[PDB]
Amino acid sequence: MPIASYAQELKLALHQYPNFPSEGILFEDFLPIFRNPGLFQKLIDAFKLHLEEAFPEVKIDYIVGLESRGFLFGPTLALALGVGFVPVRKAGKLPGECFKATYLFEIQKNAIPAGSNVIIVDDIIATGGSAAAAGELVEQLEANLLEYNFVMELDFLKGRSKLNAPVFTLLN
Amino acid sequence: MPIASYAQELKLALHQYPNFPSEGILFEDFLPIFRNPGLFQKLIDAFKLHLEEAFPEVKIDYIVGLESRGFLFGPTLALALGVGFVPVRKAGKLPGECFKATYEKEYGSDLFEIQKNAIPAGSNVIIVDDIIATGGSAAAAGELVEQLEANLLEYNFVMELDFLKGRSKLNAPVFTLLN
Ligand SMILES: O=P(O)(O)OC[C@@H]1N[C@@H](COP(=O)(O)O)[C@@H](O)[C@H]1O
Ligand SMILES: O=P(O)(O)OC[C@@H]1N[C@@H](COP(=O)(O)O)[C@@H](O)[C@H]1O
Ligand SMILES: Nc1ncnc2[nH]cnc12
Repeated sequence: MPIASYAQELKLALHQYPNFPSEGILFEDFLPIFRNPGLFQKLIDAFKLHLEEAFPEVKIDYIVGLESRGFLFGPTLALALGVGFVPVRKAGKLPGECFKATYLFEIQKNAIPAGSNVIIVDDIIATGGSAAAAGELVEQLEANLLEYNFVMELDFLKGRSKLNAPVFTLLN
Repeated sequence: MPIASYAQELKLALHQYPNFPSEGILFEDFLPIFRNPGLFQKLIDAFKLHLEEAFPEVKIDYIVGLESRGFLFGPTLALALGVGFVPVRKAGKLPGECFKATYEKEYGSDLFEIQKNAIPAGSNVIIVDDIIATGGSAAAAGELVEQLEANLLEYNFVMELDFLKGRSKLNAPVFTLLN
């Protein structure tokens, strides 16, 4: 499968950092994928192929990416798909009238029309709180949340239980 | 020229927000470019064309993008060029051994970082960010590229606040797409 082979090669590119940011935490650094345009293209194509597989006759209108590491691939995935990108940002970073969701995250009220089909993207799901907030913001837009797309998922934290929409994680 | 037509259309897409984040500050919101894949592609192509024009027989090895709004287009520009992307992040966000460069905001001397292993010495680099204001953040990124022993070919900005004279803090040449 094209997705599995790319998922394996991207897994190998990850760099493990014991005890960062603090004692006990194992940091999965996906940044090495972005320094190699071959690997980066594979990550984008992997997500693209999955969305083509999951949603063959459903038009995606936007990728919604979470600040800050979702910004590293979300916009690029959006452009690969030929769709818009919209950020979900931390509190007080977006100008103009915003909707708010507590975790505080925000989205711009004018960014996405009602009835738009949306995919939320982020590097990793841990507790799920940030992703859940993004979902609340998509809901306040009256937009449709087709799926959450993550690069990594910390299964032991049970982040997906806080979420309503279906979840895809590329590297399990 | 293609650059200019795209620059005009991207200028029109910007949304002005008076008195954000505080009184007196005029916020230039470039986020409307990213909601429209046509506009987004034009921004990427504009930068691509400019780098092809400025550096026709010089291989760019990396785009270095500043956190957080440089992340919105830097990686995508990197992939369009067929080159690596490396982030410059705020203090304590990058794992592993990092180089450090100081910058000041208003009531604070905060800190940027880059990963020591990210870029080899002698790599040719373009630093990218949404906007240059005081120039402090861009200057810090330059100090990090220098600690890498990498070559800073150019700074590339979407917008520039000319009245702040941010350019004067920088050593390498500067390109701003929307003047
Ligand atoms: O799943 P939760 O809400 O616990 O965390 C989500 C992650 N938090 C970010 C990293 O944490 P931060 O650097 O913002 O403190 C990741 O990029 C993901 O968005
Ligand atoms: O030119 P300076 O150093 O004054 O500012 C650079 C800008 N500051 C960021 C926004 O500032 P922040 O939202 O972190 O307060 C922009 O994306 C640019 O990087
Ligand atoms: N006027 C401004 N608009 C957008 N971003 C900024 N960063 C610093 N000053 C800014």
